[PDB]
Amino acid sequence: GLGEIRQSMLEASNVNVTEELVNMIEAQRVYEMNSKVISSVDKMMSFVNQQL
Amino acid sequence: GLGEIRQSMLEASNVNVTEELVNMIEAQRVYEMNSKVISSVDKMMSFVNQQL
Amino acid sequence: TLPDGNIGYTRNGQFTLNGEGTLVTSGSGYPVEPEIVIPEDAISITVGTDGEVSVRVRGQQDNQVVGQLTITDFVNPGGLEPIGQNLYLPTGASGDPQEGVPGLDGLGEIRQSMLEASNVNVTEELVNMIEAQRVYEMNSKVISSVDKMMSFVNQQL
Amino acid sequence: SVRVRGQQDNQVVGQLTITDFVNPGGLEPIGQNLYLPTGASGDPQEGVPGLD
Amino acid sequence: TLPDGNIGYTRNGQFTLNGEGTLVTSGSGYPVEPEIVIPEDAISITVGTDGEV
Amino acid sequence: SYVSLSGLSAAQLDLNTTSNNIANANTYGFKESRAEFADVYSNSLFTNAKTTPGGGAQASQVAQQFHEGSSIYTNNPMDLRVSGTGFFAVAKERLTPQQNELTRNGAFHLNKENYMVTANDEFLLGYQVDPSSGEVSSYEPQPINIPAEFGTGFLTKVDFDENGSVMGTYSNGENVTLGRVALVRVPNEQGLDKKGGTQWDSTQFSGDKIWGESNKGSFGTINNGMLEQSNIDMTQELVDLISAQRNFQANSRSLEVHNQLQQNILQI
Amino acid sequence: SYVSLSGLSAAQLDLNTTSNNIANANTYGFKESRAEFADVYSNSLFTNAKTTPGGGAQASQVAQQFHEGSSIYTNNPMDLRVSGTGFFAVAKERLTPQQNELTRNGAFHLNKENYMVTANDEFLLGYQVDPSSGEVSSYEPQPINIPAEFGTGFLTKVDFDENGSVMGTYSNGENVTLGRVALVRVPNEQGLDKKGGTQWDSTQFSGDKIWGESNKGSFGTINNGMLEQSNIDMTQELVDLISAQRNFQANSRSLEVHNQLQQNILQI
Amino acid sequence: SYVSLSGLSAAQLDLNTTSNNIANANTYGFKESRAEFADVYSNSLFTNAKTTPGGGAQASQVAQQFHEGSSIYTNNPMDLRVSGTGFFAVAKERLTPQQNELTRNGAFHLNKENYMVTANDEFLLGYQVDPSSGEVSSYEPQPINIPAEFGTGFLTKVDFDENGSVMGTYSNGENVTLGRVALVRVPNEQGLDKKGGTQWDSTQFSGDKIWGESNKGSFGTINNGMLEQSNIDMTQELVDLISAQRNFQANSRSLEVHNQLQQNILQI
Repeated sequence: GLGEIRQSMLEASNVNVTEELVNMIEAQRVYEMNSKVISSVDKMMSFVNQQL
Repeated sequence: GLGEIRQSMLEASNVNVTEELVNMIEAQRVYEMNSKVISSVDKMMSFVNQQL
Repeated sequence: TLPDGNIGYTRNGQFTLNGEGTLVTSGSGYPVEPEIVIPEDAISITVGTDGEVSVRVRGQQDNQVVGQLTITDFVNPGGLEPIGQNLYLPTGASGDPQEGVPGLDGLGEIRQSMLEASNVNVTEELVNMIEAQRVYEMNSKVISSVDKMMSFVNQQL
Repeated sequence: SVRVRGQQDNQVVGQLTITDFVNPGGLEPIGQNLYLPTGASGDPQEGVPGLD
Repeated sequence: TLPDGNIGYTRNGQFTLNGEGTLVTSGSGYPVEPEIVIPEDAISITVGTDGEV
Repeated sequence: SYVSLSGLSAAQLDLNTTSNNIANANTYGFKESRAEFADVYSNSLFTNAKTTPGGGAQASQVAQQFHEGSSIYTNNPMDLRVSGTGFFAVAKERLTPQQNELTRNGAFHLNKENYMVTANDEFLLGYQVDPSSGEVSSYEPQPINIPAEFGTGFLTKVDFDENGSVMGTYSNGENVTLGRVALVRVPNEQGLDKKGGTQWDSTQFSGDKIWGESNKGSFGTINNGMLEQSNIDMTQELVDLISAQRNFQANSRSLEVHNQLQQNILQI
Repeated sequence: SYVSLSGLSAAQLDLNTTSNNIANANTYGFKESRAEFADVYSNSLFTNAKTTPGGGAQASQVAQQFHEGSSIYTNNPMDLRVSGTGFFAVAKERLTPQQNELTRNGAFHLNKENYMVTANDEFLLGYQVDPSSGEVSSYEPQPINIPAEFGTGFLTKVDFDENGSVMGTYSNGENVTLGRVALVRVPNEQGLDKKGGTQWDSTQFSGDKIWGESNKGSFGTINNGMLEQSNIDMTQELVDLISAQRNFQANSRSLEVHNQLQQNILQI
Repeated sequence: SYVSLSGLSAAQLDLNTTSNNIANANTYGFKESRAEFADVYSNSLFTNAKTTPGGGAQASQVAQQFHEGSSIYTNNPMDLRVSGTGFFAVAKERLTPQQNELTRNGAFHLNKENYMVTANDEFLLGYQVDPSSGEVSSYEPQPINIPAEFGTGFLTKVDFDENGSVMGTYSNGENVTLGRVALVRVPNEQGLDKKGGTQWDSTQFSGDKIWGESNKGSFGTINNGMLEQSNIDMTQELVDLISAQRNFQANSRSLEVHNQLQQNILQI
C-alpha cells in the first residue's frame, strides 16, 4: 500500500492560492461585521452613561 | 422525504449579513429610545422631590 | 431514473455506460428510461434522428437495433422544478408529461455527437448585475438616512 | 399545501381561516400578542381569507 | 382575472404559460382577459400591434 | 459569495483539465480529459419554493475521452499499436501475470532475458500457442518470450501479423510462432481508473476485463512499426483555454460585486 | 462565440479532409472525399424569430466521390483494373469467402499456395468455370487458384481477357480456363463504409452486394497491366487548401471579436 | 441605462448575425442574413411632448437576403443547381410528398432503392411524365425514381436537360424520360421560415407555393454538375465585424457613463 520512490523528482506544496485569497476576503468581511457589534455596543453603553 | 448525501460538499451557514446588520440598526435605536423614557421619568421624579 | 424510483427530465445529453453497458448519465450515473444496454459485441454505436439506437457487429450487415429513445415535453417547461445535477421534475404548473417518439407530434430530434450549450449570455448577466448593484445601494442610502434621522432625534427630542 | 416527492399536484393538508371584527379596538389585549373578543368588539366574522 | 372574480388592470407585461396553455402572469399566475390559449400545434407566437394573437 | 466561488472553482478546474491535455500532447497513447459540470439546487421544508436561486456550479466528473488518436510510423518492429478497440495487457512482475494494467502505447523492447517489456521494464502479456498448433491453446495470459536460440539457430527477425502472433525466424531457416499479443477490452472505457504512465486498471465502473485476440469479435487489429500519439486537438485545447478564462473572469467580477455589497452595509 | 467555434470546426474538417486527399495522392484505388455542411436554426415557442440569429455551421456528411481515376501502365499481367462500374472481391480468409471486402486496386500476386492475393495477403475472389464449359456454372465466389501443374504441364503465362476469365497455358500447350474474377457493385456507392487499406464494405445504406461478371450488364470491363491512381486533382486540392485556410482565419477573427466584447464589459 | 443596453443588445445581434454568415461560408445553398433595427418612441397622455428622447434601438427583423450565390463545378451529373429563381422540392417521407420543404443545394445521389435524395436521405420531388409523352401529364409532385432496369437494359448514364427532365440510358440503347425535377417559387422569399440544413418552409407571410417547371414562366433553369455556395462576401462580412464592435464599444461607454452618474449621487 505504500507509495513509490521517484528519484530526481519533488512534490510541490498543495496549497491553492485561489482558495486562500478568496477565503482571505470572506474572513475579513466576517471580521469587520463582528467589529460592528462591538462598535454598536460601545455606542449604546456610551449613550446609557450619558442618559441613565 | 429525507435529504441526500452529497460527497465533497459542505453546507455553509444560512446567516444573511444584510439582515443581521440592519436589525442591529433597529435594535440599537429602540434600545436607546427606551433609555430616553427612563431618563425622562428620572428627571420627573427629581422635579417632584424638589418641588413637592 | 432517479435513485428513489421517479423519472427526472434532463436537457443534458452527456451520457456514458456502466459496467453492464447500460446507457447512463455521465454524472451520478442515473440510467436512461427506457434502458438502452449496448452489447459487448458492438463496434460502432449509432443513434438515429427518431431516437432509434442501433449498433454494428463484425461480420453482420445492417445495424442491429438495441433500443428506442423517447423524450418528454411540457406545455410550461418554466414550471419544472430544478433539483440539481442537471435534472428537472414535473410540477403542478408544469403540466402533464407527454411522451412520444423524438421527431413526431412536435417533439425535437436526437442529434448524436452533439451537445447543447447553456443559453446564458454573460453580456446580459454582467450588465444586469451592475444595475442590481446600483439599486442595492439606493436602498442603503434610505436606511442610512433613516438611521441618521433617528440618531438626530435621540439627541434632540 | 405541501409537496411530496414522487407526486405531482402538491397535496392539500388544511385550510386557514381568519376572523375580522367591526371594532377591533374593542378587543381585550391579554398579552403574548393575543386578543380576546368582548361585548363592544362585535361578533367574530370567520371566513375564507380574501372574500367579503 | 383576479381569484375573487373581479378584473385587475396592470402595466406589467411579463407573461408566461400555465399547465393548460393559457397566457398567465409571471407572478401569481393570474390569467389575461380575454383568455389566450396557445395550442399544442403552435411553433411560434406573434402578437400584432392591434393585439391580434 | 459561495455561488461565485463555485464558478471560480469550476472554471479553474477546466483550466487544469485543459492544461494537462496540452502538457501530454506528445506522450504516446494518451487520452484527453473533459470537465463536466452540473447545477446545485438545494431546498428544505422551510425554504421558499417559488423563488429558487441556484447553489452555484458543481464539477460533476472529469471524463476520459477515448477516441482514436493519430498514428506515427517509426519503422521499428517492436513499436505496436492497436487500431480499433482493445488494450495491451502489461504486468509489473513476471511471476504474477494476474497483476496487470491496461495501456495503449506500444513502445516495446526486449530485456536481457528476451522478454518483450515496455519503457518501464514491465512485461507485456500474451497467449501461449504451440509452434505447430494454430489458435490459442491456453487462454491464460503469460509474458511473451522471444528466445534468442530456438532449435540450433539464432534469432534474426521478429514480426507480428494482423492476428497479433509474434513470429521469429532463426539461422536454420525455421519460422516459429512464439505466441500472440493479448488484447483486453472493457464494456465501459470511461470507468477505468487512471494510474501513472498512461496506464489504466479495470474498476467496478468499467466492468470486468474481456480477453481476446486482435481482429476477433469486437477487437481491433495490431499493427507493428506504429505508435499512437495523444488524441488531443491543439486548436480545440487553445480555444477551450480562451473560453475557460472568460468564465473565471466573469465569475470573479460577480465575487467582486458581492464583496462591495457587504462593504456598503458596513459603512452605515 | 459558439457560432464562431462551429465555423472553426467546420473549416477544420474541410482542411483535414483536403489534407487526407493530398496525403493519398499516390495510393492505388483511392477515392477522394468531399466535406458537406449544413446550417443550424432552432427557435423555441418562447423565442421571437424576428430578433434571432442562426446556430452556426453543421457538418452534414463527408461523401466518398467515386468518379473514375487515371490509369497507370505497368505491363504486369497480375495488375488488374476495373474500367467502368464494379469492385473487386477480396476475402481475408481462404476457407470463408462470404465475409469479404470491396477494393479497386489490383496489385495482385501469387503466394506459396499459388492463390492470387493482394499486397496484404488477402485472397481475390472469383467464379468457378469448367475448363470445357462456357459461362459461370456456380455463382458463389471462391478464391482464384492458378495451379503450377495442370494435366502434365507447368504454368508458363497467365492472361486475362475483357470478360475477366483467367487463362493459363502450360508446357504441354493446353489452354485452360481457370475461372473469372468476380465483380461486385452496389446501388449506392456513397453508402459504403470505409475500411483500411483503400477497401470498402457493404452497409445498410449502400444496398446489398450484386455479384456479376465484367463487361456484363451495367458492370465495367477488367483490364490487366493497368492500375488506378487516386481520382483527385492536385490543382483542385491545393486551391481548396487556400480557401479552407481563409474560411478558418475569418472564423477565428469572429471568435476574437466576440471575446473583446466581453472584456469591454468587465471593466465597467 | 436601458437605452444603452438597447444599443448593446442591437450591436451584439449584429455580431451574432455576421458570425453566423461567416460560419456558413462553405455550406451549399446558404442565404445570408442582415440584422435590421428600428427606433423606439413611447409617449403617454401625461408625458411632455416637446422633448422626446428615444427609448433605444429595437430589432426590426433578421432578414434573409436571397441573392444568387456563386456556383462551383464538380462535373457530377447528380449535383444540381437552379440558375435564377426557384427552390427544389424535397420531402422527408417518400409516402407523403405533401409534407415537403424548399431547398437550394443540389447535392443529390441514389439511395439503395434508386430514389434521388438529399444528403439527409430526404426524397427529391418531381413531376410524372410518360416515356412517350412530352410535357407534364399530372402536376402532382412525386419522388423521383431512376430504375436500375427498364425494358431489359441496365442504367448507364443519367443526365438533366435545361427543362429539368431526368433521362436515363440503358444497355439496350433506350433513352427513357423518367420525369422532370419540380421547381417551387413563392411571391415573398424573405417570409419563409428557416428549418435546419439550409431548408425553408412555406408560411403565410411568404404566400403559397408556386409549382412549375424549370425554364418556364418566372422560374429559372436547372444545371447539373454545379452546386451553389454561400451567397456571402467575405470582405463585406469581415468589415461588418469591424463596424459592429465599434458600436458595442460606443454603447458600452454610454452604459459606463450612466452608472458613474448614479455613483456620483450615492456619495453626497
